[PDB]
Amino acid sequence: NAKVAVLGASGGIGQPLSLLLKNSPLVSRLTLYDIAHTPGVAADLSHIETKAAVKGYLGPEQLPDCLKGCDVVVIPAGVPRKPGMTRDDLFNTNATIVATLTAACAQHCPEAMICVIANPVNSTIPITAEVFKKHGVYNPNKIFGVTTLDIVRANTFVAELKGLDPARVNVPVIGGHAGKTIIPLISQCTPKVDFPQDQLTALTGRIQEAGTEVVKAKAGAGSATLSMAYAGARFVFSLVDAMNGKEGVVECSFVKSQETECTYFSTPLLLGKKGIEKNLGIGKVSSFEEKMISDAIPELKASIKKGEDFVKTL
Amino acid sequence: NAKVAVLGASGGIGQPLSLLLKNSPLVSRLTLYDIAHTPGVAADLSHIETKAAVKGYLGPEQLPDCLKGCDVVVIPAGVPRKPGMTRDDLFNTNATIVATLTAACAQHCPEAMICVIANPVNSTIPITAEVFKKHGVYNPNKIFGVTTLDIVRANTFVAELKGLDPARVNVPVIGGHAGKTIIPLISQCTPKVDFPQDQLTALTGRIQEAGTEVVKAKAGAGSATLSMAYAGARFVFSLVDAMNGKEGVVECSFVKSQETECTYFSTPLLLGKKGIEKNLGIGKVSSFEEKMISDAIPELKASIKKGEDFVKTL
Amino acid sequence: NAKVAVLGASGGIGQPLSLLLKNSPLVSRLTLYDIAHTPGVAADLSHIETKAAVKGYLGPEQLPDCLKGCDVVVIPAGVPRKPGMTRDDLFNTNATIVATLTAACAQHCPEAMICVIANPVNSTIPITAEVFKKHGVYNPNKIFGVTTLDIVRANTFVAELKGLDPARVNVPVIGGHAGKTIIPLISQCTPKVDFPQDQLTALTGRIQEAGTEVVKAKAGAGSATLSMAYAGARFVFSLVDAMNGKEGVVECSFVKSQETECTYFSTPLLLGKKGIEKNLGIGKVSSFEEKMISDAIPELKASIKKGEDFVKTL
Amino acid sequence: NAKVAVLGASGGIGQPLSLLLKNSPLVSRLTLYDIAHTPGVAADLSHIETKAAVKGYLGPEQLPDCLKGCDVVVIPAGVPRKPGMTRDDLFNTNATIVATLTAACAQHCPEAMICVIANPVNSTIPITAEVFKKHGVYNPNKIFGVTTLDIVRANTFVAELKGLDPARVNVPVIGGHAGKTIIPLISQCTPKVDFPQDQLTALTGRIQEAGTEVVKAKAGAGSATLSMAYAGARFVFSLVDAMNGKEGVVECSFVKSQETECTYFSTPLLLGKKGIEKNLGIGKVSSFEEKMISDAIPELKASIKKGEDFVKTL
Ligand SMILES: NC(=O)c1ccc[n+]([C@@H]2O[C@H](COP(=O)([O-])OP(=O)(O)OC[C@H]3O[C@@H](n4cnc5c(N)ncnc54)[C@H](O)[C@@H]3O)[C@@H](O)[C@H]2O)c1
Ligand SMILES: NC(=O)c1ccc[n+]([C@@H]2O[C@H](COP(=O)([O-])OP(=O)(O)OC[C@H]3O[C@@H](n4cnc5c(N)ncnc54)[C@H](O)[C@@H]3O)[C@@H](O)[C@H]2O)c1
Ligand SMILES: NC(=O)c1ccc[n+]([C@@H]2O[C@H](COP(=O)([O-])OP(=O)(O)OC[C@H]3O[C@@H](n4cnc5c(N)ncnc54)[C@H](O)[C@@H]3O)[C@@H](O)[C@H]2O)c1
Ligand SMILES: NC(=O)c1ccc[n+]([C@@H]2O[C@H](COP(=O)([O-])OP(=O)(O)OC[C@H]3O[C@@H](n4cnc5c(N)ncnc54)[C@H](O)[C@@H]3O)[C@@H](O)[C@H]2O)c1
Repeated sequence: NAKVAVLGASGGIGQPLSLLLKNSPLVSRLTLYDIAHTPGVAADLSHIETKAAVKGYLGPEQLPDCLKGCDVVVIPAGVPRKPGMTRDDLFNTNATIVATLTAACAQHCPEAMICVIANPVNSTIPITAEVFKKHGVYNPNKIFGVTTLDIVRANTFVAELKGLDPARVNVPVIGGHAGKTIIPLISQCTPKVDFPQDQLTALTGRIQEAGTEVVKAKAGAGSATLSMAYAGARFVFSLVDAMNGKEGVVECSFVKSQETECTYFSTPLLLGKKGIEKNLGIGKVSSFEEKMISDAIPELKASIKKGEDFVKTL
Repeated sequence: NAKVAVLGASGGIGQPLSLLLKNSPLVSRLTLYDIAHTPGVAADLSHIETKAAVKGYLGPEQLPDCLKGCDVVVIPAGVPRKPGMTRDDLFNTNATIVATLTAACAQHCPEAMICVIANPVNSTIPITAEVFKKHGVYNPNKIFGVTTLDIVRANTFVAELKGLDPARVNVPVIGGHAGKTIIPLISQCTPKVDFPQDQLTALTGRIQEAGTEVVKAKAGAGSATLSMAYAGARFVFSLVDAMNGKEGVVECSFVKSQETECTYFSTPLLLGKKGIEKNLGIGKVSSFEEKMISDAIPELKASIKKGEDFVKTL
Repeated sequence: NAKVAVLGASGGIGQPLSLLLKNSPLVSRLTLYDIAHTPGVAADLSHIETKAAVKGYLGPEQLPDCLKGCDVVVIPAGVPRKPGMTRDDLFNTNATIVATLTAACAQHCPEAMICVIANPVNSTIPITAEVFKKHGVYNPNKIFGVTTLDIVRANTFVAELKGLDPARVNVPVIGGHAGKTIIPLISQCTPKVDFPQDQLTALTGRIQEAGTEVVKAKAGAGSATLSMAYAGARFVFSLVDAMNGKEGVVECSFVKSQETECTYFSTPLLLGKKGIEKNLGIGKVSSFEEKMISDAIPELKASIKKGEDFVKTL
Repeated sequence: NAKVAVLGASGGIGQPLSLLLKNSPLVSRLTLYDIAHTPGVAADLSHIETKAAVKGYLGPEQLPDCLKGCDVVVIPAGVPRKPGMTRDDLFNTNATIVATLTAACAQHCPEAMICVIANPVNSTIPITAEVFKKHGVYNPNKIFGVTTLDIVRANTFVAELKGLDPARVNVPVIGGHAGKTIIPLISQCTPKVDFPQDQLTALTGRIQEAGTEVVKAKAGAGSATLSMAYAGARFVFSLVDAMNGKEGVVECSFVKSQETECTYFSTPLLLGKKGIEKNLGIGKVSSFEEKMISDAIPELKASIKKGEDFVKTL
């Protein structure tokens, strides 16, 4: 029954993400939007033997037709990192992209769940919320910064070191999605795992800089796309199941938060029919994890304020 | 715990195909090969929280290490069509690519299931077979021209016309993978469907030209990639299920055949632990379908000889 | 003075060709046409400190505006070779592109000089001529297959071997533009040069296979672009100079001919105000060269017929 | 004659720049360097009928061989802007690229003229100087930030508005190559021109944002390439002419300067056999122009410090 729009469907993330959505029985209609190539991408995907009806839309003229009646909107639309850059370096391009696309969402599908993949997530969620406020349809239970890839990485790396099946592993990751703002709560990992402090520090750093590690590995050919398609699909599926009344669906996501000093913050969230059913908070943490939370807050606030400031200028 | 190799893993089909394989609990090891970008694609995929060990390989020296111990090899390696071109127009580039890569398979994983995606399939499978013969390891029950996208398309188009769930539709498609050699056996469709003639003729033509319609829709930006990834993955999973002893696994594929005077031909195949368990043949068809088979034969034989001749000039 | 349209201006040849045209004092108006990116290319070029006014057009709806009042139309529009392919392998894509674009020329600027770059030149010129005939505006003095790169290459290769300045060297090249149809008349080279037959044979083959050499050096990243822009520019400048009344302007070009049994053939042409002033013919040649001409005719006639037959099916 | 190296020769600027350099009688040896595609680009260019010997080099191992014996080195190597970005947003990628490539220059052709195209020029020239200083081979007369495109643009826009031939317009542009630091001295334009203030501010705005204008018009497909190749070629030709003793050659360029409080600044430079013969200074300007200079200092200083501070962390 779910109608899902992918804004930026023709890109590195957008195409495999759209493939995973098309493959799912949770999706009945898939609308694809981009400024280039969408008709070809949609034609391609429309041949797949699943029930989701696929349609491609090209350029701002066809954006309203893409968004009409949407339950979920996922937004990988943006520009990726080159080696050396921070996610923040992308602000001046993606801020405008996110502001433009979310403005269309506020106008044409204000009740949809808005899932922002476009970086820097720490600032693009603040932008999304302010754009919705300006249009008078701000619902903080329906706006999500997709940080799922951090959790997915943490699970993989913990499983590698301990020789576990990654599907059996769950590591809560909190804070935001940039360098030190990525805080993996290894103390809260299921199953219980014990690492020496030096291993834990390297593991923590490995998780924090994993995006940069992939950017380096690609050597100028973009950033994480396939693993991000996986994580984005995972988050959308969790959300859609929750919207269909499945109980106990928990995902971490960068959202409007009162858990800390920061106006936006990522914690585990009980999802449901209203979107965010309950923010489960940070919970019990180690001293090591407590310090990381403290050290990250200054950056998060700066990133939050930057996105808010940007929206003032429009 | 299938070990799967993808040759051409950095390309348009290769990347989404590798994602789908990595996502599957049927795969324990995923080895990726290409002439460029493999390390970045593998790094990307290795972060996904599934059990499959991913490694990327790059350049001639590393190709043997990518292939050793594989149960299945998929080869999308090759150049794609531009609008106007036939798949046959790709021959003079892709013949050498398929010959080289299948020679490496014959040397380093002769017992694997060889799944050729590279076009024109009607000639590249004969190439593959002749290359394996030269190395004295030709097993016709383990070499497959992947025609699965034709069936996937037929299922979707039949489902759309009748208002059915395409998950429940299964259309046998026989012959080859080029224009008029693609013969959808609508008379053998399950569930049985009765179409008025004008719909049946349009349906048949749509299935035959589907690849060209995607090429035209992409306007120079390649051919079907996401739906081909889906179809390739489906075929590998069918192969793996059969290898694990699942009974009644049937797929159409362009293989060594005695069904017609064409030495290679696509029919439904019962798959087993050693590849093709039993060629189920053409079966009973309509007069319309019989005519299409007769009309397909001259082209198929020409594409076959073309592939064979190429190997004899080396 | 001259108004020049470039059809396929966003491509590998198109962009640098357009750069060289924009840089020229012979050009006062430069219209650029493609199916993508033309606006950005024109904006780029419009900033250059020369008099030529640049305008970019996008899509068939805008093709008449681009063509109106043109003195010369250059057509690099098409698709390039990958390693292994012949120029003839491009036929099925480029035949339709050339037929479509030259039909628009016939309608909107029938008086213009039509310079065809798109391959295979041995077929695309016949196609161009037949399209103009169907519109009833055929002028054999104004339709040119651009072979100029063959002359340029011959000049360079002869100059390297004799330690000469390639600017001082002129080698007539006749026949067509593919494989052994490329016939460099080394016996007519100015300055006079002597090679023993073994060197001459090697030099001749190098000139013939030079296009394939570049395709293979680019390893899938296209064919000759920059040197073709140079050759394309040179031919257009010769044509405009001749149109401005300059005397003794001679260029080889594949055109409607009666110098052989081939209805199209490349020989040195004296250019004038109305296009071809006089075909200077083959002239006196060696037995080596005479033999090459005789052996080339069957391929040329087959390529010519193929182009003619294509237009008959429109 | 001049031995010129192009570092980043396979890119959007690099290829047509190399074409222009190959076409010139001033160049005797053209060495092309990149991390990809150079052998194909060199093959392509080597067929052009001019005397310049063209060689391609690939990967940091061959970089010393590309630089040895060079008189001039031009460096477009780097990443370009996407719409919305400033040139400074490129710093965290391009800084390391320039530092690496200029370190190789300092090691292998310390006596050569170094022309940096890579952005942001306001920081990358300071990086080049400090890198040369670290190797003890700093010569401020030989290091040039290519701002030439600003002058070319100014000339075109002035000529447009005043119905002049842009080839005989000369507008000095001073300061730097980023937004408000681009300061066109319309008061010093030859021939003399006068605009109403509202027009002059519009003209000045146009020149300053001209780079963004092209970036936006290309809509994600890169930045100015063809006009930059023209501008880079012009500057190299001016520089090579002056090295051959041609007199009266003047170009604006971002260089080590003491005309203002900024350590680096762009002013008209008389070029000579040793590089900079004389810095011709800012000269007499209007109060409008003086205000802009004053407004630009803080930004210029910041960009300079950024570049300097980067090299101090190596
Ligand atoms: N949330 C995460 O953990 C996470 C992970 C990976 C990547 N990302 C971010 O996702 C974004 C997309 O990355 P990618 O690899 O797909 O880049 P990409 O360039 O491959 O694809 C981006 C797509 O966005 C489209 N687009 C750009 N502007 C648009 C517009 N104004 N309207 C419609 N479409 C537009 C482009 O045309 C392109 O098709 C980047 O900002 C990247 O940093 C986030
Ligand atoms: N079986 C089918 O029905 C079917 C379906 C779709 C596409 N195809 C064919 O699949 C092929 C690839 O299509 P695509 O869309 O992925 O094209 P693509 O250009 O996106 O990718 C092709 C990949 O092949 C790789 N490659 C080329 N030569 C190689 C070599 N020698 N060794 C290793 N890798 C090499 C390239 O690096 C590239 O990554 C084409 O020939 C296309 O026609 C077949
Ligand atoms: N005459 C010669 O000796 C000679 C020399 C070199 C190349 N060529 C031929 O020139 C052609 C172009 O080569 P390239 O390297 O520029 O290829 P390219 O792909 O880089 O560029 C071709 C351009 O043509 C455009 N195009 C395609 N279809 C079009 C259409 N229908 N309408 C308008 N534009 C269209 C494309 O969009 C692209 O911008 C090739 O066929 C090549 O074989 C001929
Ligand atoms: N000086 C100016 O006024 C001016 C004007 C235009 C563009 N630029 C800058 O020029 C740079 C290149 O622009 P472009 O449009 O050609 O971009 P492009 O991406 O088309 O070209 C990039 C080229 O640099 C190469 N490269 C990247 N890293 C390299 C390395 N480490 N070593 C060798 N080569 C490397 C790439 O392989 C590619 O060939 C950009 O930074 C752009 O902002 C400056």
